[PDB]
Amino acid sequence: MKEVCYEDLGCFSDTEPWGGTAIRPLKILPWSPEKIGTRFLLYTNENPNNFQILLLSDPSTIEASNFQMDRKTRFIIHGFIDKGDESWVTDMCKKLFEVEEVNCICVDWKKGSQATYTQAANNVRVVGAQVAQMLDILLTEYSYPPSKVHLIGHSLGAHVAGEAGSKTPGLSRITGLDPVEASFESTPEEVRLDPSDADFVDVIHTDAAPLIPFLGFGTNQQMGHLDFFPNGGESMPGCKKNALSQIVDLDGIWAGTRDFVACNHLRSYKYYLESILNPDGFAAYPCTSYKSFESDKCFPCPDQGCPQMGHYADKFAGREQQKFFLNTGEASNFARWRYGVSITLSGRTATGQIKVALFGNKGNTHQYSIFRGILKPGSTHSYEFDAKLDVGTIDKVKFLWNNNVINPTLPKVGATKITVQKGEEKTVYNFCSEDTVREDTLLTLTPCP
Ligand SMILES: [Ca+2]
Ligand SMILES: [Ca+2]
Ligand SMILES: [Ca+2]
Ligand code: NA
Ligand code: NA
Ligand code: NA
Repeated sequence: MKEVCYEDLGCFSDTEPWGGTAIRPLKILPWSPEKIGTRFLLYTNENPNNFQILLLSDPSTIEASNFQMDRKTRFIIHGFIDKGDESWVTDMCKKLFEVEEVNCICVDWKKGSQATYTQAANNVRVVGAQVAQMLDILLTEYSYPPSKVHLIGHSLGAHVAGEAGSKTPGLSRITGLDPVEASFESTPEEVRLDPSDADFVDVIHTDAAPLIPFLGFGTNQQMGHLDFFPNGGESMPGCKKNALSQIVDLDGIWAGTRDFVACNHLRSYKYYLESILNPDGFAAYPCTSYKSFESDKCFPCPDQGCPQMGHYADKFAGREQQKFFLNTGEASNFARWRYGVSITLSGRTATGQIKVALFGNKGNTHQYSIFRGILKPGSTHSYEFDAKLDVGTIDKVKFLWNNNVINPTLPKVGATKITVQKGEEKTVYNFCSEDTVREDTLLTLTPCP
């Protein structure tokens, strides 16, 4: 039925798949560039704290700025912004300056996102068009190719990045940080982020439960070459859950007039932030499901290795669409390292919990529980746990068993053998002992002869 056209951006109609569909019933036209007020704010290593404005209307502003033609460029695009953390975008720039020389462009479209939800969702079309226009200006006027460019889009910004990429042949990367479900999940490739929008698309899922009734803002749909579901993708450690409701006031939530626990939705960028300075902190394991992963079915890493979730995901060698699982901490440091162990019991039959700690040249882990029940000699129990550090080369391990019941005859349990497997290392470590220990007492095992 209807169409609106904007200088240099083309036309936008309120037709399917944009409007009048089951997923997007309302026929909506995007707001004008003038009403959206998109700004391109450049930060560089040399101007890390204060921005330089880049203008679509005046391409020579690029030349005037400290934009470097021999550095890579990352655009960082917001979506939902929580009242108490407006500066994550510029925090991300500063984190990148710690590891690399880069042009950091923060795309501010707040006025465009300050709408009803469904208006904001359509306004994505124009903002994406604008980012694409910037990439064309760089290519044509500055001979600066989109192969040097990475779009990082959070929330609604993920689909803005998607739109930019679809109009930009040769764009090297998009990261979608918890792309939103509402008005995008299950829509055609045109409408949303999808793997064709760049050469490499990686997506982090952190609030992926259905919007109704669970209030998960993110999507569970695979939208990248690599889709990561830390902690299962739906509920993050350290984050409070939203209350279940058959009524969702999207307009209210998006406006900030109605209560919403944004934690899960925000974690996607928090994990990304941390990954920049922890290039091995977020190894992720290919698996069919989180349940399978937690059942110790998807460990260790395949022959070609595990991808890192986050900044170093583009380093990953063995790439159709692949689903990856991992666990993170509940707070900073979020980084974790997964280990798998098998303990072969010795001594006498008892009842309790068996724990192990790993000791290496880089440090040692806390004690992790492996099994709790009847402890019979000769039996093997195996388990996988996510520890807070890479211990390096493991020199020794400590075993302990405990229960919470009085055992009058003071039984002793040991381990004849403990095998340890690190996620990313091919070598298994074997530790041995002839000894047994009293309850709640550390037995040290050294390498097997
Ligand atoms: Ca797309
Ligand atoms: Ca005890
Ligand atoms: Ca006891
Ligand atoms: Na310059
Ligand atoms: Na273009
Ligand atoms: Na959802």
